Amino acid sequence: HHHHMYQLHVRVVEAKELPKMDTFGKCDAFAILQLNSSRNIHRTKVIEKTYTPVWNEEFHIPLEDVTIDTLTVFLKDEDKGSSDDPISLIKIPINQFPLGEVVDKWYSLIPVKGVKKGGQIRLTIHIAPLGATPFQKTD
Ligand SMILES: [Cl-]
Repeated sequence: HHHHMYQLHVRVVEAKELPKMDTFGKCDAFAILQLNSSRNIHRTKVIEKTYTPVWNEEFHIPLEDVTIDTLTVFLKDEDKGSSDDPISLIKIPINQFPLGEVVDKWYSLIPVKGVKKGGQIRLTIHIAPLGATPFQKTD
């Protein structure tokens, strides 16, 4: 009863404590968001030459099942002319967000093999029924 079509509203705010990924420069970071293993895959812009990138980008991702869905956040380094250079990732269970609540917090990204630190990323997440205003508490 009372079937709802939930959406994941996610603001990829900023990150800090990113690793130096090459001999020169600092980090040219962007985040990749993926729901489950689906083709709902989104990318932020690249912020060049900083360990403290600020994206402040919002994405609106339709959900399949709020009791089991997972958001994976991959942090990677741009490598022009070559493939993305992976930094770190985290898998976030959608079922841990109180429905309708706006949760702003920092997440500890797990560095991949060979990477000296993973960084921390700030996300504002709101799991909201369709029709509710994004990023405002839903009553
Ligand atoms: Cl798909």
